[PDB]
Amino acid sequence: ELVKGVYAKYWIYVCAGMFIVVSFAGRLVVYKIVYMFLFLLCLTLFQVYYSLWRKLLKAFWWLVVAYTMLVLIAVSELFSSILVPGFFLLACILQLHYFHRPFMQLTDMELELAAGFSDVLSRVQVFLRRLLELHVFKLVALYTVWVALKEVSVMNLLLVVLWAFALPYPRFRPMASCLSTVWTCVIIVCKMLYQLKVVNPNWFGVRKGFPNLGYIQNHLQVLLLLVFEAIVYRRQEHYRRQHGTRQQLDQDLLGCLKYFINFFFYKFGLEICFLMAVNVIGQRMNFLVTLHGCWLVAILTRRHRQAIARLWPNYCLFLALFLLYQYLLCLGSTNLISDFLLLLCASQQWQVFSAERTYLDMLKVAVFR
Amino acid sequence: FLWMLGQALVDELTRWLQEFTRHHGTMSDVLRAERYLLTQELLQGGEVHRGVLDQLASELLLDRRLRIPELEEAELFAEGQGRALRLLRAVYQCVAAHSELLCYFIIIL
Amino acid sequence: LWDCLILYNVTVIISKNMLSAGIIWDSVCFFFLLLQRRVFLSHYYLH
Repeated sequence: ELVKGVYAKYWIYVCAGMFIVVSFAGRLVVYKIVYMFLFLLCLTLFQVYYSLWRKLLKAFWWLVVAYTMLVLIAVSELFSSILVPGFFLLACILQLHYFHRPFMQLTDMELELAAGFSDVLSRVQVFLRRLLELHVFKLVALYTVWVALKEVSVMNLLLVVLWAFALPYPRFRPMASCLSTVWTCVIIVCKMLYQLKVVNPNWFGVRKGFPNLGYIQNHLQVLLLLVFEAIVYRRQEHYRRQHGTRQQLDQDLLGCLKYFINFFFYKFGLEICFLMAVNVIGQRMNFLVTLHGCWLVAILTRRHRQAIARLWPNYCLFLALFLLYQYLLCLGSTNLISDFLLLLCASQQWQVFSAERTYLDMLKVAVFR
Repeated sequence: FLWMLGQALVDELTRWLQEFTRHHGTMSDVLRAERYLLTQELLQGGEVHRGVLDQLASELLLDRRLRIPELEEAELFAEGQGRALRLLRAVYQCVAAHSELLCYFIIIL
Repeated sequence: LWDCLILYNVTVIISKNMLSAGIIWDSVCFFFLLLQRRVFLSHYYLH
């Protein structure tokens, strides 16, 4: 019975759903944090150790003990309280009793042809998920959408001070992600008590958390996204712990395909960034994009790729600072997402420029004649 | 079957188009066979001129060479797809030969 | 010559940014211009 061990491991997500029903119930503030977001912060704990992914058991052990204490003290309504948190305490106390290991002390770091194809495809995708393709791009995409295009003003700490500097300099790309989890956890904690308590209308572009559901409805989406990325990362981190460059090119069509699927941005990235700057220019047409366009001219009059490479750290700096300014101009938008895309792309090309670089004949007939 | 009939007619068409381009085709065998190429891959060309003009009166013989670097290198994939692809190949050869007539047609159209 | 054509395209887009019609087609041109400028190799295009 594989499901026996699968369900002995299945307790983190099982608790998550019960903490989702603990959310929007009991205490609008306390309950949500203590249960859901402290389990989400314990997720962050093991991720921030960068070595103890799903191994931290000390704090995860006392998470249960904290929840038992709450139930013992307190949790229609007497009965409601009881039933409701017993329902989650039942599951929690069960981990403490037995099988705490499979999820916390076991998954550690220390049919036929069609089905065969299916599982291979699962793993190639996950390889790209453990690649920068997912580790970063998709995460920051959703971040920008749910910060700039969504609740602005105070979510700058979740974007323009984080990803606007983490994208160019990838040294702190994972640290930034962990800090992000922590900060949006903090943001939901704060908006939990809305803002309508004795309002007497300090200034940071106060939008005020007036709705309940709708207002709590996006920050949690990116919190979960961080978690999902971390899951697929640590999955293949332990799958690697335990468990053609120009040669395929001249082979055939499959060879050409393979080469480029693996090495697009490697070579095309610079031409890409140039065209991404044009995209920003067109989806804005303001005075702010004259700056982007002026930089475009500068790096295009540098011709030889070696000269563009020494103008690249300054270009990436400009882009990052511009995203920050754009927020501080919207606080103290869709244009912000466009400048993010340009930043993301050019940042990846800065991480290639001075790093990684330092029948099919009929197809070649077309492009090459 | 209707499909099978169309296939045969496509091959009939290729033949007719080749008959039209015949003279130009043979003029492109005494010249363009040792001219246009674009198949050499990898880096650059070592024996630059020997790898083109000196490779492999209207209808000449083996005055130059035989078929040393594969005469049928081009005719590999060309004849490989004798259906479909070759119809369009024959079309191009016709309009390359009769480009003067193509111009005239366009201007009166 | 190709680089000057690239600069023409750039200036069209950059002057349309300072308006007071669209850059869509000029961006398609930019892509193609950049593609060809790039494919002027000293290897495959040397052939």
